[PDB]
Amino acid sequence: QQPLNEEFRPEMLQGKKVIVTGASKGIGREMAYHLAKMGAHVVVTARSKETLQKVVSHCLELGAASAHYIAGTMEDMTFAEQFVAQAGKLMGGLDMLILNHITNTSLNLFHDDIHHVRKSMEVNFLSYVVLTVAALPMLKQSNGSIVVVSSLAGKVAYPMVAAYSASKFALDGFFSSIRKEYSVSRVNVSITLCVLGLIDTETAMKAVSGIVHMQAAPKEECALEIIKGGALRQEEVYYDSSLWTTLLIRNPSRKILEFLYSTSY
Amino acid sequence: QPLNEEFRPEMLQGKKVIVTGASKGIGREMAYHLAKMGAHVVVTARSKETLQKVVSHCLELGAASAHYIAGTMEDMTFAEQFVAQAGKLMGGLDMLILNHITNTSLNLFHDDIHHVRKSMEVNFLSYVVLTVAALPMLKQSNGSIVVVSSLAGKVAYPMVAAYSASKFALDGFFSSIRKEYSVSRVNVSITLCVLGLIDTETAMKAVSIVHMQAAPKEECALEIIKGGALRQEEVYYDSSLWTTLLIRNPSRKILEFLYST
Ligand SMILES: NC(=O)c1ccc[n+]([C@@H]2O[C@H](COP(=O)([O-])OP(=O)(O)OC[C@H]3O[C@@H](n4cnc5c(N)ncnc54)[C@H](OP(=O)(O)O)[C@@H]3O)[C@@H](O)[C@H]2O)c1
Ligand SMILES: NC(=O)c1ccc[n+]([C@@H]2O[C@H](COP(=O)([O-])OP(=O)(O)OC[C@H]3O[C@@H](n4cnc5c(N)ncnc54)[C@H](OP(=O)(O)O)[C@@H]3O)[C@@H](O)[C@H]2O)c1
Ligand SMILES: C[C@@H]1CN(CC2(C(N)=O)CC2)CCN1S(=O)(=O)c1ccc([C@](C)(O)C(F)(F)F)cc1
Ligand SMILES: C[C@@H]1CN(CC2(C(N)=O)CC2)CCN1S(=O)(=O)c1ccc([C@](C)(O)C(F)(F)F)cc1
Repeated sequence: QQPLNEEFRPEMLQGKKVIVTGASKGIGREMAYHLAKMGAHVVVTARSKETLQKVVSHCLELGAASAHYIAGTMEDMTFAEQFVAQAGKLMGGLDMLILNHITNTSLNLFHDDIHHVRKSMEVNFLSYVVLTVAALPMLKQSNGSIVVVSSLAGKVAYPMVAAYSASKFALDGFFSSIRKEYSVSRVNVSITLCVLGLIDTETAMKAVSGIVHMQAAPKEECALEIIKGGALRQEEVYYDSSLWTTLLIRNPSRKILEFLYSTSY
Repeated sequence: QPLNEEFRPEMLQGKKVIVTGASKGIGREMAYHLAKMGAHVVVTARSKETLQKVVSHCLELGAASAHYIAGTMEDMTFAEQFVAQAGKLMGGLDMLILNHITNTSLNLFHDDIHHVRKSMEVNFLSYVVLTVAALPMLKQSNGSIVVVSSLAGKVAYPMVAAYSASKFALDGFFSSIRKEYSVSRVNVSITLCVLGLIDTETAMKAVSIVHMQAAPKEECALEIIKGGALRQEEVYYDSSLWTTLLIRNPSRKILEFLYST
């Protein structure tokens, strides 16, 4: 996967057609906003019809070539599959598929909550694969891009986020594998996996409350960096408050081994 | 907290051990090694016929006891009840070896979604259900959980998308609760094993699409048991020394240490 060899410019997204999931609040909403500003066509999804509307309202006043919302729950794969189809039609195609939604989760020890483990895998991982399968044909059409939003909990181990973390790891294994598959079948669709540290979204802040005192990067800048990375067709993006974090969490060896086994066969 | 000493067979003598996916390949070799050590063993798989053969040989090898319960790990009710049944039979549980995986061959992903869901149910979810079910007994014995994984469960390759997803899931979930146990002072060890190619009949058929050296299943099984007995966090086992040394990711353990204090 060849990343683009040039600085990012806002106009790279002008007239592009972008789906953003989990776009009712937090990072997703900010991403939708940023795309508005850049004159993108946008389709946002989430369960809350009401919050979804307010988002769309603002995306239009910000200069969005066109903005729609479609409400529904990614718990339901039939919905997920139909959503992409409806969004495809609402826009006349697709250039970027931003997968951002996660199931409601908070900080607990794993007290055998098997149900929350399964829901996490359905919502946080399985629906992404479904959404992807649905979007590929269109993405092949426009030589487009997939952006998978993930976390530090999706690269290293933390306590209190076992199911969540299981799901984010799943995304890495799966999407990094298909990235190789696309390379060798030469499909020109790029996959960008985003690894995020603490972000000051409402949900996160309430969840870590008093349980851990640590700096949180701004959601606005965070959302912009997810887009840029997706736009320059980078394989991975890293965003945290600390540079210590964002430089250290990258795994240099794994990338070397992978390449070393590609030349071998 | 592992054990600074070397491993000896007698660390297993009379230990009550479950082994899943033990009707063939590495799973079968583990039951075999355990039996040689005088452990109490309960094995499982779908096929009762072959399970019957494993059990018979375990008794031949010196197994303290050797029984089988057949079912499908696609069924989480079975998984749950399997653990309870096995523990009641043996009188408790020392070591849960989780080894089974849904049937897998080498394919490009092809909207193949049913295979992704099943791989996650069988390769991953069922491990969480068996762990939940075994945990009370393991606490009683200060026992250990051994999770079998793969290179593809640590790095990325083509042809094993669903498979990797599930193995990556295993590392994320289990490493996370290992830290949870660490801070709740629950002394049950968790051992993740990272295996490269092993000459298991089933693996040799899925590839042989690619030629590469394969480590012996019999040895692989022992290394997996060793690491569990010793309560090591991770076990690495490939034929090539370059892999078993390069697949390691030291920065990650450094980071996890620095973000815990
Ligand atoms: N914030 C952080 O500190 C942080 C850190 C690391 C990684 N990340 C990653 O960044 C992404 C967004 O995080 P965030 O903090 O911005 O999240 P958030 O504020 O809690 O927003 C989550 C979004 O997902 C939607 N959603 C929840 N359940 C859904 C369901 N069942 N079906 C469809 N949509 C659903 C929500 O809308 P509805 O309620 O209307 O459904 C909401 O728009 C996540 O992937 C997360 O892993 C965030
Ligand atoms: N061999 C390798 O090169 C290699 C490499 C890396 C990692 N590994 C890992 O090592 C472990 C064992 O590998 P292996 O090659 O020895 O496996 P294997 O020979 O193919 O045997 C797999 C076992 O799982 C059972 N099984 C299949 N479907 C099941 C289901 N739905 N429910 C319960 N049991 C089921 C099989 O018996 P039934 O069909 O009768 O149920 C069999 O006993 C796996 O976790 C694998 O990921 C192996
Ligand atoms: C540093 C942060 C926060 N950690 C909190 C932590 C620690 N550090 O020890 C575990 C006490 C969890 C790891 N990362 S994270 O991947 O970015 C991350 C941030 C937020 C969230 C969620 C979903 O909002 C939350 F779980 F909180 F509900 C999940 C992951
Ligand atoms: C070196 C091997 C085989 N690789 C084959 C590979 C390469 N090397 O490029 C990808 C073409 C995949 C990665 N590892 S592995 O993790 O140990 C591993 C071995 C066997 C299996 C299975 C389940 O039997 C199989 F997928 F084959 F059905 C899965 C993983």
